[PDB]
Amino acid sequence: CLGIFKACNPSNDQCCKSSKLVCSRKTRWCKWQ
Amino acid sequence: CLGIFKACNPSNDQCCKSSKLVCSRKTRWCKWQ
Amino acid sequence: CLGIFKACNPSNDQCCKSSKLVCSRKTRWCKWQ
Amino acid sequence: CLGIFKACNPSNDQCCKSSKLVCSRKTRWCKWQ
Amino acid sequence: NAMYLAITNIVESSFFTKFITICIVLNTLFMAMEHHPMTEEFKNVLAIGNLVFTGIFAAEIILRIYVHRISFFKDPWSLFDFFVVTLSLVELFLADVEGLSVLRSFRLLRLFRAVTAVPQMRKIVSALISVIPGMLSVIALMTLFFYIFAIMATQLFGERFPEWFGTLGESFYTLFQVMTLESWSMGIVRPLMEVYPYAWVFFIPFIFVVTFVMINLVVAIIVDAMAIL
Amino acid sequence: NAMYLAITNIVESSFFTKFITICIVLNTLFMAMEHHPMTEEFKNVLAIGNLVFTGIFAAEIILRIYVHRISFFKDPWSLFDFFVVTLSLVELFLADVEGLSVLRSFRLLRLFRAVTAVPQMRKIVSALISVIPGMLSVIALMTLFFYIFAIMATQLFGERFPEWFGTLGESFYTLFQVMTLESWSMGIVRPLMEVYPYAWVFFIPFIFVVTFVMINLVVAIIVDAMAIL
Amino acid sequence: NAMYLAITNIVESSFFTKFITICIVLNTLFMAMEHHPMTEEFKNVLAIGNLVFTGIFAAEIILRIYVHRISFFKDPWSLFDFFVVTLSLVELFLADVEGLSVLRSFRLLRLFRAVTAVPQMRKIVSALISVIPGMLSVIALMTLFFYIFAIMATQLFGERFPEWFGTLGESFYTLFQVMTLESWSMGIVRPLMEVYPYAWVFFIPFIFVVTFVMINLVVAIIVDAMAIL
Amino acid sequence: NAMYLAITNIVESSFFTKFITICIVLNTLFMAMEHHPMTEEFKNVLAIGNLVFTGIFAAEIILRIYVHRISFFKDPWSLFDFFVVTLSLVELFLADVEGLSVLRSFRLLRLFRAVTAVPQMRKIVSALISVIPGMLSVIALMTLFFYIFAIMATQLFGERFPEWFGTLGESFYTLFQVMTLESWSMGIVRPLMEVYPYAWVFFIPFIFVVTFVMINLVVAIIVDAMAIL
Repeated sequence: CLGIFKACNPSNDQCCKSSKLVCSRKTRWCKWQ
Repeated sequence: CLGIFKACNPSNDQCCKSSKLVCSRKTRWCKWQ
Repeated sequence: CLGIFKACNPSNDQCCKSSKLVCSRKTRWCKWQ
Repeated sequence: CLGIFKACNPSNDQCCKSSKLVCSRKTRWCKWQ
Repeated sequence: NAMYLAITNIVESSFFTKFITICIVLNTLFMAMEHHPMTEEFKNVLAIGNLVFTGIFAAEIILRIYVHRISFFKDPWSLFDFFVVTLSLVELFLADVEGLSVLRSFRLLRLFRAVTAVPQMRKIVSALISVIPGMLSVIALMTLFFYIFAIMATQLFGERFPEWFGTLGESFYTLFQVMTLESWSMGIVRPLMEVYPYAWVFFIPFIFVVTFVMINLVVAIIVDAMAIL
Repeated sequence: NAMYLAITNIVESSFFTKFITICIVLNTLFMAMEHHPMTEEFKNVLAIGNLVFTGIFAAEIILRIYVHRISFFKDPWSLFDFFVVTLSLVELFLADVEGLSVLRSFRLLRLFRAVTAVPQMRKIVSALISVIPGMLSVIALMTLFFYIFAIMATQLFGERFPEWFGTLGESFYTLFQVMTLESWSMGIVRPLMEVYPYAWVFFIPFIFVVTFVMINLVVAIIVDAMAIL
Repeated sequence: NAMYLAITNIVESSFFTKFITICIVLNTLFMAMEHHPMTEEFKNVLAIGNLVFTGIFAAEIILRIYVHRISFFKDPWSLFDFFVVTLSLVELFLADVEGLSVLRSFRLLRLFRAVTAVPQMRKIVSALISVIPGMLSVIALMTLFFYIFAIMATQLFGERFPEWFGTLGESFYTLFQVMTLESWSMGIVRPLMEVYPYAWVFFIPFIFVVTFVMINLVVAIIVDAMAIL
Repeated sequence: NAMYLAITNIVESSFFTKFITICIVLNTLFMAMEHHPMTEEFKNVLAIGNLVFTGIFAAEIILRIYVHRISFFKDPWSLFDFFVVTLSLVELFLADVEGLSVLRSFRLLRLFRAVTAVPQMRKIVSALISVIPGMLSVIALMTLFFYIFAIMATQLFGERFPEWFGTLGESFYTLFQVMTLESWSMGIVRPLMEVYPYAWVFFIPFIFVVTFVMINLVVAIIVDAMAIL
């Protein structure tokens, strides 16, 4: 997986899906839900 | 014609139509319009 | 008939219908209407 | 073209179109837009 | 002047005058028998009851003028009573009175002349009678504000919809609607923003200035109770 | 009179009386467990909880009358408590009580008798208790205004639509709606202008006179705080 | 300086000045002849009447400046008159004046300078002129409240519907709508509860704080009449 | 303690502190660049601007705590600043902050600590700070009224429509809607009169009692200005 506090794009989100993380469109980073 | 101040029924109104009079349903008498 | 103040269920109400009684769904007892 | 401040009718407006002028219906004269 | 003053004493007898007010409140309850489920046969007795009630009032006023020539006529309260029962008689004279006849219902306000007997209501009625003229002045100024604003509005928004702003009568009514803060947004201004995107800058300062004026009315209503006490 | 005064002391014990108020607020939270997602099996324990809560209140009042014969009955607060728990018992007596049983929720207002302990609330409750009678008088006068105006309205506009003005009950409710400045324009008066073009001259002076009367109510609410201080 | 002071006396003659105000109120009634059932042939005489009315006003101001160089220009009332008739002349200079020309209708407010002659209106106008600055301050603070709240709102609810909260202009207008207690529930917040079930906790404290601030405005309007008397 | 007090003096320098407030108002204007027509490429510089703004605030607070251990922590204003910038950091810590980050917009209220410099605003802020506790008490009592009334309502009208009265949360919200006099008639009560013809006798006394309580709130807001002056 991709760690915590890692930059990304919502269009090509690649966060650690297992830990309920998604690259937000406003934040451009994986938020912990 | 039928005069002024004459009792009647709206269902069978017979006022002096020429002088714009009609037996009202609430009043039961020919009113001058 | 079934008397006054008698426990029951609205699903299988069996109150004294003659005296306008019905087992209410909130009360679970025959109310006098 | 037709000059500035010139009387006319909106029905047959003939203002200097190049300078964005049109005979208004309320004013009856070419307004500068 | 013998039977003159004798029957005049019977006029000024409180038994008679309060009997007239009982006839008044009974007439208003007679109009409270204006249901729709009244029957047509029972409607005729309602008609003759209105007939005899108005006859009692006409008899009352012909006695009050058989006493007084101009002395009651200086009093505007007597003029109010006479005026409304004569308008009831013009209803009894072939006229198109819609319901102005039961403007005589307002005669029940003479019971108001007994309801002042509560000690707060004395101050209340002195207060209302005291603040009548200043309120007339603020009605005048607020109507002036309405006048200039509605003229501006009916020149501005007359074209694309005249249902609200075509004339001056209906534009003036529309600004009374926007005065009382009811559907100016959803019913009125948002249709304007559908066409004219610069009319909120008209309407919002109008809301401020007339909210200002109405609160000023409330203040000049406030001042009386600290003026008296 | 030995156990009489002994258990009567236990009645007047603040542990017991405040325990009754804790039972009261716990009963209101028990009614705050009126969700829709409650289950039917858990609904029966809610029913027996209402049963035992009302039993506790009935036990409280039978002790309060086992002490007092008429002495509590002079006090209207005790009469209020007794009246509402007996109405709860008429709910417990086959009657069609809709929800009038949780009129005993109003017993929570005895906590109001503790909330006065904030020093502004002393002045507030003395103020409200002081302005009760004058407000009753202005309710009387405003209802008189409503009475004559609604009689005029239900004679005027009864025919073309009786949904708002057919009876006197629904015409009276309609003038309470036009009192509070809500959809008189879009919901009410603009349909009348579709038929009768001269009813705005009825409705607008009504708005002025009852806005006047309601602001007068606000003034006679104002006067108490300058009367006390 | 002979004819200078002579015709200047004729300027300061109340016959002339009140004649100008009669021309003003007649101009406003001329705009009250803005009906829709006016005819097109009669519209041209309305146009030349507006022409000659504005000519009379322009003649008035060119005489008032033929007397005064800067002395009238220190007075902001004269600056108001000059400014609005020059804006009428820019309407007479090919500009897209929508209806800003009949901003000269506001010249009718000089009649306001005669309506103060009622003895309550003296106190009223001194009161309004006294409470202008504090009201400007409370407009500033309430607009600050609107500013931060509307920024929060237009970040929050921008996505699912931008008709009410897309920009800051329309979100700011929407919070002015929710300020005045009109269709926040049925028109606005219940659509939000259809999507976001936790925006009532946004809107309800907003209603409390701005109802608080508006009532505070009413209080600082109240204080003047006890300050003067 | 040398550079301690030296850089601490630079902290208490008004150049620095007012510079922080300029950074605050510039941050709020940065959030006023929340348009929808912003571009996606320009959105990234907005993101790094929010990043560096929050960094400046975090730097400010780490210096304010490098000076003060508990001395600032006694002051609740410093606790407010620290709390909101740490909530901004929890937004910067993978949390589902909706828009609670721009709760730091409320830091702009420190400009409120400069706007008191108008001489009326001194009295205004002393007045608001004076009337906080009594208003908290009247919020408590009015919420108690809402509590018992909404419990009655959600027991009464839960069945035929639960959209307005199914739970206690939505029934409580519905009675807040009927509190503010908006579509209780057309939107709410007239659907009830379609089913239950005896709920107007529920709703009308509710309108009277909470109009009473809200006007009482206005009175206890009034009292401060006569208390001070």
